[PDB]
Amino acid sequence: SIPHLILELLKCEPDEPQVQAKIMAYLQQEQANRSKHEKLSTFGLMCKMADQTLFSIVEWARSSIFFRELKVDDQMKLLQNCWSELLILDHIYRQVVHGKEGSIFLVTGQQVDYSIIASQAGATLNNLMSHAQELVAKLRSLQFDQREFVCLKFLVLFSLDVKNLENFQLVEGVQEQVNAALLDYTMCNYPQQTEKFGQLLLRLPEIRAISMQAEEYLYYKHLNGDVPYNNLLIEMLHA
Amino acid sequence: NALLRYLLDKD
Ligand SMILES: C[C@H](CCC(=O)NCCC[N+](C)(C)CCCS(=O)(=O)[O-])[C@H]1CC[C@H]2[C@H]3[C@H](O)C[C@@H]4C[C@H](O)CC[C@]4(C)[C@H]3C[C@H](O)[C@]12C
Repeated sequence: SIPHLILELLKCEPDEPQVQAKIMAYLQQEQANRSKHEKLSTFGLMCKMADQTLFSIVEWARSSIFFRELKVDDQMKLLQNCWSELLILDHIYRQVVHGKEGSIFLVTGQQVDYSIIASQAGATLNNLMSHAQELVAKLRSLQFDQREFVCLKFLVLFSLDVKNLENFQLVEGVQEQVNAALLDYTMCNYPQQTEKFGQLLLRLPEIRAISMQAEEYLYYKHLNGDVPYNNLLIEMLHA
Repeated sequence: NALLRYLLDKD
């Protein structure tokens, strides 16, 4: 039915209605606490929402099985290695589960019409969101489920390519065991999709491609002086 | 990356 390991990963999933409410409240109070003289721009609010999204990802990781056993230095190295990929994967899965045609479901728990955000976003960001939507559609066609999602998330987080980790053994172990569990799970639960395991893994390079697009966009905003100082996403980029 | 360390260490 379900591998013990996957069940344990799932126990660490965030409380989504709580995260949604928390981020929504933060963004509301931020606008509120600002006087008419200092109201935040659209990009400004996008940046704050993105920061909060990444804060919640870090919070998730910190409390998660396996990751919580690592020294803070190793935790930073893993997150530094995959932060943009986790942001994209989080966004994509949110759309897989909650998305409606013509709309984007935000981390705040709200649907926004796609044409509205795309009008504000411009060509570059619209291209990125469109790429992400094609992956959403692909994952839906594959019948991507939450068990597979959490496996991919841990594979992204515990990546072999992380440099200078002290406890690399955990990366080795998580990689070996989560790949094995994902295979067992997909073969058991989706017997009619004989290639599902490999098809899910092949989405990871695509997630990485979208994350590069995101980093590029962020970097050009930063070159333009548009990204506020100590925005976490730009701090992650600065490395 | 000071902010990241803070997020991981606080509380
Ligand atoms: C080359 C620049 C880094 C510039 C830099 O090192 N800035 C430090 C301060 C600058 N200095 C003042 C010292 C010198 C002046 C530069 S000034 O910018 O002020 O003219 C960095 C910053 C963002 C980088 C990439 C993105 O991640 C996304 C994507 C990831 C892929 O994997 C590879 C491709 C791509 C596009 C990457 C290419 C390149 O790798 C980037 C552009």
